[PDB]
Amino acid sequence: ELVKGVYAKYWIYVCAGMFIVVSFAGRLVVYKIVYMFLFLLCLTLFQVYYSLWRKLLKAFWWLVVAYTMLVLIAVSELFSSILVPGFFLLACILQLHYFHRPFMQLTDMELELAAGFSDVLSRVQVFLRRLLELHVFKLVALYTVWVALKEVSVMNLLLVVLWAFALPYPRFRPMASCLSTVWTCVIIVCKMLYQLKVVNPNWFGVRKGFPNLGYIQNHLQVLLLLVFEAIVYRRQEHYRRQHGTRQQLDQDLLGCLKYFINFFFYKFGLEICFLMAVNVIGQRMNFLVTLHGCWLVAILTRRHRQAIARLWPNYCLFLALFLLYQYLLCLGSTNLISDFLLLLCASQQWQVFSAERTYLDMLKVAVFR
Amino acid sequence: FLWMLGQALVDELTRWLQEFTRHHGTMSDVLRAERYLLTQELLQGGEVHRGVLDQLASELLLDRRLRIPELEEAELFAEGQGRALRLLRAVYQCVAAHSELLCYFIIIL
Amino acid sequence: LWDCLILYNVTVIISKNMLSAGIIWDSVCFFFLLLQRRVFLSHYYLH
Repeated sequence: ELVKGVYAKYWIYVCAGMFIVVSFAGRLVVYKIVYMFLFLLCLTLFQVYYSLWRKLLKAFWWLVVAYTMLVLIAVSELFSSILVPGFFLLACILQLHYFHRPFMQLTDMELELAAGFSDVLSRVQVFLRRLLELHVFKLVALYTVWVALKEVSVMNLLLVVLWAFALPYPRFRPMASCLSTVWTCVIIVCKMLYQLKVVNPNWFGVRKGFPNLGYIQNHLQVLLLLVFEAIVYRRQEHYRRQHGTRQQLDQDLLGCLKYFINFFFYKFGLEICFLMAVNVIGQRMNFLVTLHGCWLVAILTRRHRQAIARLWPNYCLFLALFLLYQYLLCLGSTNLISDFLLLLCASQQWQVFSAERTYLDMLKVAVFR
Repeated sequence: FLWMLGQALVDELTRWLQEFTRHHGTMSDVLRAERYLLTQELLQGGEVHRGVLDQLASELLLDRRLRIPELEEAELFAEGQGRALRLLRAVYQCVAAHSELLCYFIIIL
Repeated sequence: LWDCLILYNVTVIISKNMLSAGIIWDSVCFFFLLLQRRVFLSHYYLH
């Protein structure tokens, strides 16, 4: 019975759903944090150790003990309280009793042809998920959408001070992600008590958390996204712990395909960034994009790729600072997402420029004649 | 079957188009066979001129060479797809030969 | 010559940014211009 061990491991997500029903119930503030977001912060704990992914058991052990204490003290309504948190305490106390290991002390770091194809495809995708393709791009995409295009003003700490500097300099790309989890956890904690308590209308572009559901409805989406990325990362981190460059090119069509699927941005990235700057220019047409366009001219009059490479750290700096300014101009938008895309792309090309670089004949007939 | 009939007619068409381009085709065998190429891959060309003009009166013989670097290198994939692809190949050869007539047609159209 | 054509395209887009019609087609041109400028190799295009 594989499901026996699968369900002995299945307790983190099982608790998550019960903490989702603990959310929007009991205490609008306390309950949500203590249960859901402290389990989400314990997720962050093991991720921030960068070595103890799903191994931290000390704090995860006392998470249960904290929840038992709450139930013992307190949790229609007497009965409601009881039933409701017993329902989650039942599951929690069960981990403490037995099988705490499979999820916390076991998954550690220390049919036929069609089905065969299916599982291979699962793993190639996950390889790209453990690649920068997912580790970063998709995460920051959703971040920008749910910060700039969504609740602005105070979510700058979740974007323009984080990803606007983490994208160019990838040294702190994972640290930034962990800090992000922590900060949006903090943001939901704060908006939990809305803002309508004795309002007497300090200034940071106060939008005020007036709705309940709708207002709590996006920050949690990116919190979960961080978690999902971390899951697929640590999955293949332990799958690697335990468990053609120009040669395929001249082979055939499959060879050409393979080469480029693996090495697009490697070579095309610079031409890409140039065209991404044009995209920003067109989806804005303001005075702010004259700056982007002026930089475009500068790096295009540098011709030889070696000269563009020494103008690249300054270009990436400009882009990052511009995203920050754009927020501080919207606080103290869709244009912000466009400048993010340009930043993301050019940042990846800065991480290639001075790093990684330092029948099919009929197809070649077309492009090459 | 209707499909099978169309296939045969496509091959009939290729033949007719080749008959039209015949003279130009043979003029492109005494010249363009040792001219246009674009198949050499990898880096650059070592024996630059020997790898083109000196490779492999209207209808000449083996005055130059035989078929040393594969005469049928081009005719590999060309004849490989004798259906479909070759119809369009024959079309191009016709309009390359009769480009003067193509111009005239366009201007009166 | 190709680089000057690239600069023409750039200036069209950059002057349309300072308006007071669209850059869509000029961006398609930019892509193609950049593609060809790039494919002027000293290897495959040397052939």
